[PDB]
Amino acid sequence: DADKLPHTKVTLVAPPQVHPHEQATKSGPKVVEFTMTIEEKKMVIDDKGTTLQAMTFNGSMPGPTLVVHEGDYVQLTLVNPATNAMPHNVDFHGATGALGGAKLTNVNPGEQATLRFKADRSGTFVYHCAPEGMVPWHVVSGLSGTLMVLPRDGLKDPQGKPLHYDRAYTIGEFDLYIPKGPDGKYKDYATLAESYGDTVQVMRTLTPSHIVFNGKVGALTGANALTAKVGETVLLIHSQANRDTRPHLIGGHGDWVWETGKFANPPQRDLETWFIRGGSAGAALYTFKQPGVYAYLNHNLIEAFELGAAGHIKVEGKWNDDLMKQIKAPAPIPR
Amino acid sequence: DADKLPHTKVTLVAPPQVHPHEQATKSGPKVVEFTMTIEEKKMVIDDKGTTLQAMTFNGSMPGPTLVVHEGDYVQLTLVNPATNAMPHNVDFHGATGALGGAKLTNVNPGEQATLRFKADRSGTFVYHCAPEGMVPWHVVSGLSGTLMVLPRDGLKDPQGKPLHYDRAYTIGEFDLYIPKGPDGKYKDYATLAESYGDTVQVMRTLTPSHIVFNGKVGALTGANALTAKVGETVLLIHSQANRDTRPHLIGGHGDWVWETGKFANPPQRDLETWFIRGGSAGAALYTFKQPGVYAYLNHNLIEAFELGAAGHIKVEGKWNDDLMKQIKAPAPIPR
Amino acid sequence: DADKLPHTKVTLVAPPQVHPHEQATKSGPKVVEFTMTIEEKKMVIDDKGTTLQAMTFNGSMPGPTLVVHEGDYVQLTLVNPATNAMPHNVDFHGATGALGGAKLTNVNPGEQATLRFKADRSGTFVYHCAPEGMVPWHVVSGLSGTLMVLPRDGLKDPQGKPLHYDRAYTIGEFDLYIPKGPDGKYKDYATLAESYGDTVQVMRTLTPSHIVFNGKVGALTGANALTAKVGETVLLIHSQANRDTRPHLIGGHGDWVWETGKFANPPQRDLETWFIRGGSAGAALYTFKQPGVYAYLNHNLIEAFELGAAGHIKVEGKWNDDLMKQIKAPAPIPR
Ligand SMILES: [Cl-]
Ligand SMILES: [Cu+2]
Ligand SMILES: [Cu+2]
Ligand SMILES: [Cu+2]
Ligand SMILES: [Cu+2]
Ligand SMILES: [Cu+2]
Ligand SMILES: [Cu+2]
Repeated sequence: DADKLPHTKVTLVAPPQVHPHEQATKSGPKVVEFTMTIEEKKMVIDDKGTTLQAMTFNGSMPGPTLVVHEGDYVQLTLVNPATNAMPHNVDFHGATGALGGAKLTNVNPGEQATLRFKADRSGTFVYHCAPEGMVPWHVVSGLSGTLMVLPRDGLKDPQGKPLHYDRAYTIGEFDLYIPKGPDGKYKDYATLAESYGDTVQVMRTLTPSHIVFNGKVGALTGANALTAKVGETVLLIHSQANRDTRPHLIGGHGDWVWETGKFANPPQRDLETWFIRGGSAGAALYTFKQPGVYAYLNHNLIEAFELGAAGHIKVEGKWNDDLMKQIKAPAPIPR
Repeated sequence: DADKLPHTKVTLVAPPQVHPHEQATKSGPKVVEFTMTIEEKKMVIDDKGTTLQAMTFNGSMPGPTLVVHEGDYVQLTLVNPATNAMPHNVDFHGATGALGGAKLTNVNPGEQATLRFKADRSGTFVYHCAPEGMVPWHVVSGLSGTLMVLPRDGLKDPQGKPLHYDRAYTIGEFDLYIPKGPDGKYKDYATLAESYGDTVQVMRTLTPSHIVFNGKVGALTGANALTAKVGETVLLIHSQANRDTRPHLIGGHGDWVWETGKFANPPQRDLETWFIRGGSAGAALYTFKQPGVYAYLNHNLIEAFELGAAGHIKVEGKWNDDLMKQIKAPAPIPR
Repeated sequence: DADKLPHTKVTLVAPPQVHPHEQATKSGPKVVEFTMTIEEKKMVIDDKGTTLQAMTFNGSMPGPTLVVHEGDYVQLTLVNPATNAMPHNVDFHGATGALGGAKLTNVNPGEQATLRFKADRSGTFVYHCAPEGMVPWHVVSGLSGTLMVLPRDGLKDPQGKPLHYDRAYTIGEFDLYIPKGPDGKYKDYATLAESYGDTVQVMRTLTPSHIVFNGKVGALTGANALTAKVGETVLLIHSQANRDTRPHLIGGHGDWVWETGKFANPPQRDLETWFIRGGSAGAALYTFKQPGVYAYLNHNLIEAFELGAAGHIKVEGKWNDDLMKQIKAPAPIPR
């Protein structure tokens, strides 16, 4: 009986960070309380000033990552403030019944609701808005995130050996369908509702105009690059709520990867490129061995470099000549 | 010697049902006899009244599912009635040699042929028409289905434990390429051959006009929804002969999934969304824990909700408040 | 210390062949020396006479397959001849650091460089050119190939039983983006640079004009078909540096498949169709049981038969009636 379990509130943090949590824990099942607030906003998505009429959990794309342990209950209050124009709900892929909770969380602007569900399966799971009659529009406008359900004893390799990360990062990849006018330029809409019909038309062609990590071209670059050091293990959580992606770390690997995202299954090792099915989240472990600026990207290189599905990881530390060495620098072809 | 083995005739049933069969059997290898008849027919594929000049096994999309056990021989009589326009054949992915049997089953209208092959590998396999020079057209027009080859001792989890289902369902997903006229309306053809050049032109764009389960938009909805109850285990067989898909059960999971469809390989557990490669069939087991109407869909949500790749499962039984509970119904935000 | 290890030179061979190598070896780690030369060239890619302003490793698409053993070092000299227009480099997915080696191998026309890296992870790995600001263009123009890093003890099934092949074949699949003029005909460029802006425009649509094995429509057909015999085991290495593919052997199977291409992971068996993620190479074993001409293809059948992603394997030997038999040849339906 979940009603008689300990109840704890967790404060969420903005992507690419994940809120503080234990991996292995000695503690028993708890009801973990989260709150999220829908924010509809116009967002600049590229270095030309192209805007999206966006819909977000907590003002960000992706929504924040919620972390519990297997056997815990997730208890979410979803707030849809009167400042919004559309109704919303939430469908958790980690939950069982009522369309993921969508049937029980239909909130019109000015309303809120509270859902509890048992997180009885370990893994990274997508959550997204799913209002009947307009599911794809709400999802592609930015309403998705990840729930991570860790095993109580933490992550394990195929032989049951413990795997540990020093930092988790969360990347949400968003296929965007921005309409154009007769002049060939991207439309700019005064309101969210004005964007609807044209956006649906672009959606039906199945060709995204942009594909971005975390809400914009270059979101995870420059001052906002991910960071690490040699010897550090990172967990990279990657969600795509609508479309397939194929993550790749340039100069690195996926040491252990759950590409389907489910921790009771044995991970795969040494992956160059992995595969996140549209409507899922996956996770990769990597321990950095070389310093430098890595690219983390969708390995359809057109989608990465032309459409925006790429970020950076800046890594400090000592170069290893055993792993890689320049034997002869670029120089004239000998006579 | 396959000639001296027992012979049995099996009567096929229309999708989404699968003909009665044993899972684990004490029986030895048999030659199992099936007959199918190719039916070319004009089919209404959506609610606007759009038609496809279709090609079907037994008048349905997908063709019926054929079930045998590993070690059995499949003996199919393929009939191409005098009233059809085109030559046809059959290519079984479960078979070895002669292009899956296509080379041995070249039937013009007014002809029939009988092929035997050994089903020596367990799994769900695509079969489809493959007439020389005309393969993609015949496949996308509806000519595919599934052969399920069960292990003699039935399905097993990764640790060798027996897995039973109470009901198998078969879903065939079809990417359609319907031409449009200068007015931007879908073309309606008097004959199959009239539709050919225009369809190839759409196919080459690699963008489907429609993507449907079992022959039309909403085919597995309303009175034709799949049904189950709480406590029942269903096997969901999903085929896609031409294009990738990513099945998802909203409010449910894949308890045990063979996404590549081959039963000698350990399945994966707890999947939110799985992946069927174009040119293959996969299988998922799920045991229902909550009542209600579920959606079963391709989790590219545009393909599901805009293009038609979605169905329903109507489930009876008792709601489980432990697995999911509405703690606070949608209500005003406290001022 | 890698500098003190034995050094050997390897002579590469043109695809679809792979240079002579041991599977299991008693040899210890070695620095294995290769040299490749970038060749920019206009290439005829289809029957209609359509050309590509192509960029190639050693004049071929794909580049040749480099084969080492786990724990070896790869030492590549990359030559960019004085007669080329563009700067180049190489990114090995099998390497660790400096963007797969791309940062250390920036060669302008007239220059060369030598890179060493430890091949410490077994599997088939993509390598490709990756010049700053120009990555997708160079890759889709033909600059990719495979590095195969074999385990020292050769290939193993999931139970650890040895798996041996008689011949390895290497297939590179290339999605091409050829611009058209206002007349709807494919453009023919005098220079590589003239093709640039137009190609980027086609790339952004994400719709290939052609998808080819090994550099052109029908490259592995006719006199250039792959060959084999009944009882022979082949390894089929399949690489795709930019886009997903789904390999299928018509009338055959993947007996043991590493679809993510990493040999430390258990392979899967009996696959009808497998999946190569864009940005990876995979590998499949098959032992032939039937004679005949097989088709090896991308099982998006439009991409195979309309766009070019198909080849042939011609197989000699004795027909096996136990596996497949024509019981009744095509004949009039009985009246
Ligand atoms: Cl030929
Ligand atoms: Cu919403
Ligand atoms: Cu969903
Ligand atoms: Cu046909
Ligand atoms: Cu096929
Ligand atoms: Cu280059
Ligand atoms: Cu790469």
